[PDB]
This record gives sequence, C-alpha cells and structure tokens, in this order.
Amino acid sequence: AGVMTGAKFTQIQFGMTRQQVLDIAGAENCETGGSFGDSIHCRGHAAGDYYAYATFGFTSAAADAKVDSKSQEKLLAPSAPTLTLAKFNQVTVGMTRAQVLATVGQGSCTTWSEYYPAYPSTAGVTLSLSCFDVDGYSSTGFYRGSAHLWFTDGVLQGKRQWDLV
Amino acid sequence: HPETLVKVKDAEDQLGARVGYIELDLNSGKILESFRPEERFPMMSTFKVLLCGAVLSRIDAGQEQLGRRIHYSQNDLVEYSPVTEKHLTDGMTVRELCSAAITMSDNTAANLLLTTIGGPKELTAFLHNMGDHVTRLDRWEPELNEAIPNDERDTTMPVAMATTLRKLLTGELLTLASRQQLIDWMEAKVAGPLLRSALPAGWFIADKSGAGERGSRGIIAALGPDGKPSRIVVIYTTGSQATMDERNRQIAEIGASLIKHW
Ligand SMILES: [Ca+2]
Repeated sequence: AGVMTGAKFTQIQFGMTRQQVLDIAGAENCETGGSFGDSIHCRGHAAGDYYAYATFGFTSAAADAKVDSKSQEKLLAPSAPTLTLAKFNQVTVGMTRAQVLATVGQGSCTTWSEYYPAYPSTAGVTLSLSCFDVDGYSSTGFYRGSAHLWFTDGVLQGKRQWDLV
Repeated sequence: HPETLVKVKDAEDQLGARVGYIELDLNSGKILESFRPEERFPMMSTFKVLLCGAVLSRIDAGQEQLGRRIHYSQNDLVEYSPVTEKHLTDGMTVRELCSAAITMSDNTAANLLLTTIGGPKELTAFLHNMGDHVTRLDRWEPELNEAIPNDERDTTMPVAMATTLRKLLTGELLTLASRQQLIDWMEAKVAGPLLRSALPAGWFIADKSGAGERGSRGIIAALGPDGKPSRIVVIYTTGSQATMDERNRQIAEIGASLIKHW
C-alpha cells in the first residue's frame, strides 16, 4: 500500500489509537518494540544509510493508548525554503513561533518532533522544527544547509545549524 | 578469486567511480584479494564499529560501564537519529547507544559516544596506538559524510580498515567478552540489500554499511559459512553519480561473486 509518506504522516492525529495509526501508515511499514519500546516506527523510502521515517509515541503500552508524540525525518518537504545563515543568526531564544517564522521564512520549516507530555492537555508541548535553505533539504541524501529550532509552550528554547551560508 | 576482480572492474565502469576492495583471511591476516587497497575513501558510518571498539576498550579498562546512562537534549540531535530522538526524555545507556549507532546508523548516538571518548581526535589516537597510522576521524556527524574529492579528512584505506577490524575482532586488544559484544552488534539491520542479499542459508555475517555524499557507499564485514566468520571483506566506493539503487546493486554483485567463488 506504499511506504510511509508525508501525506500519511499528516493524516495521523494526536489522540489516535495504535490501530488507527497502523491502518493509515500501513502495518508492513511499521515496527514496535526492540529499540523503539512501545512507540510505532514506520519507514518510508531508503535514505542515506537508513530511511525516511515517522515515529509515533503513545500515552502508554496499552492497545488503546493514544498518540501523544509525532516525529519524522525526510517525509515532509519545506514549501518555500529561504533560510540563510544571516536569518538564522537573527533568531533569538524567547521568540514565539510566529516571530521565528517571520525571521527564517514562512515556508522554510517542517515539523521534526511534536510532543504533549501532559496529553490530553497541551501544556508543556515541545516542538522541534527542521528548517532548510534553498537547496538544503534532501529526502534521500544528506542535508546541505539546515537548522533545528526547538520550543516549549510555543517559545524558542534553542537553535543549532549545519552548513548554512 | 579473479572473477570477483572482474566484477570489481565492471563496478568501476558502471558507476564511473573508484572501488576499493579487500578480502582478508581472518585467521592468518593475509590478503586474499585486493583492488586499490591503498587509496583513500570516506569511512562514512563504517567508522562506528571502530568507535564502539574504542568504547569497549575503556570498558575493559574499567573506565566506562555498559550500563552507564547518558542524558542528552535537543541540542545534541542531528540528522538521521531515529533511536536517540525517540529516547530523548529518558536518556540511553552506553550499550544502547552502540547498538543504535551500529544497527541503525543513528548519527546522534555516534556523536554522544564520540563525546564519551574525547572526540574525533581521541578516536584517531586510539587507532594510532593499535598500529593504524592511516585511518583518521576528523569531524562529527553529520559533516564527516561530506566526501569532498581529494579531502583526506574522515578517510581510511581498504587495507587499513581491514587490518584494524581484524585486530579488533580477533586480537588481544579487547577481552573476549567485548569482542563478542562488538560482533553481536554487527550481526544484528539496514544493510539487507548489500552483502546479506547474496548470503546462503547458515552463513554468518557481522557487517556495518555506510553512505555519504558524492555517491559514497561502503561496507565492512566479517563473514563465513556454517555460522562462523573466516574472512573480512571491505568495499568502498566514492565519486559516482549513479543512483543509490545502482550503487547498492554493484556492491551486491561483488558480494555474489565473492560467495560464488569462496
Ligand atoms: Ca545550502
């Protein structure tokens, strides 16, 4: 039914059960247990020395637990990457998500990880964005100009970049 | 066997790039076949086996413990971190980090392990101390996969990687327990379409693959029939513009020849 994709990732919602996640992702693409504990890890196409993928975390190990975390690498492409080293250096800790996006570009980022430690409450939500420069995103190889920006409760807590110019 | 060499040359033609190849007898340490044994190639993730070998040496020395939990944060995460990203809130033990780095090529796992031994410079010092004056690690993940042509950073030579791997797996360098632990991690799941795809039932294989920029791809392995390893094989290529499928294919075919003419 095809490998894991960005479209499937977007369809999966916080609060869904394990079966709902599996039915959308395609069970053949996913695994649980082992190095992933009770999370469900689903693979997309081959990329680098591994694959593009999504990992879904749950409130518990129960068969009816709910998704409280969604993470992915290389399944979603930025819509209009305009990040540059200059813009990255203007981002400051304490900025809201809106200020950050106005600084690095509205379409330069995708969501890397989003977790609700107090699900169903949204308090304490942690969010990591992966942002890219004009040619930095690669869904099959290695990035060539990217940054990681992370937030707690919608406020930037830190940032790191690689190969931005 | 000469037929394998024919396949290696064919690979260079298909890929339009250099291929480095070594088959080493595990017991005697003699070179059975070689092609460009002394040219440099980017190690990519294959260096993670040497990294964990260095970690195990510290464990043997009582300066590190397999069960020591390492806590890290968002600042530590880098591209290709499936296992470490999942465990961010709980931390991971040294043992789990080596498992992640070797079996899943988790990049953050390798960086965290690198920090535990003092960085690239100290991994290189470790290699130097065991007689490898060729292999060098200069950068962290993910930059070490850049593979800029003619750049010697983060490179090894087929013959050096093969000899060093032999020393780690059969030498007195590591205690027997640690040698087995290293092998167990390598025996465990992202290299299926490479040498494993041509392995007959019952054969043993402990491998570690790597991929990098500029068509870089490689694999190091200890393999042998009837559940025991008897040869080390190292295969590296860099410079090709062929697709990943094509690169995987060529390596698998060299592997098919190697087994056929075992
Ligand atoms: Ca770039």
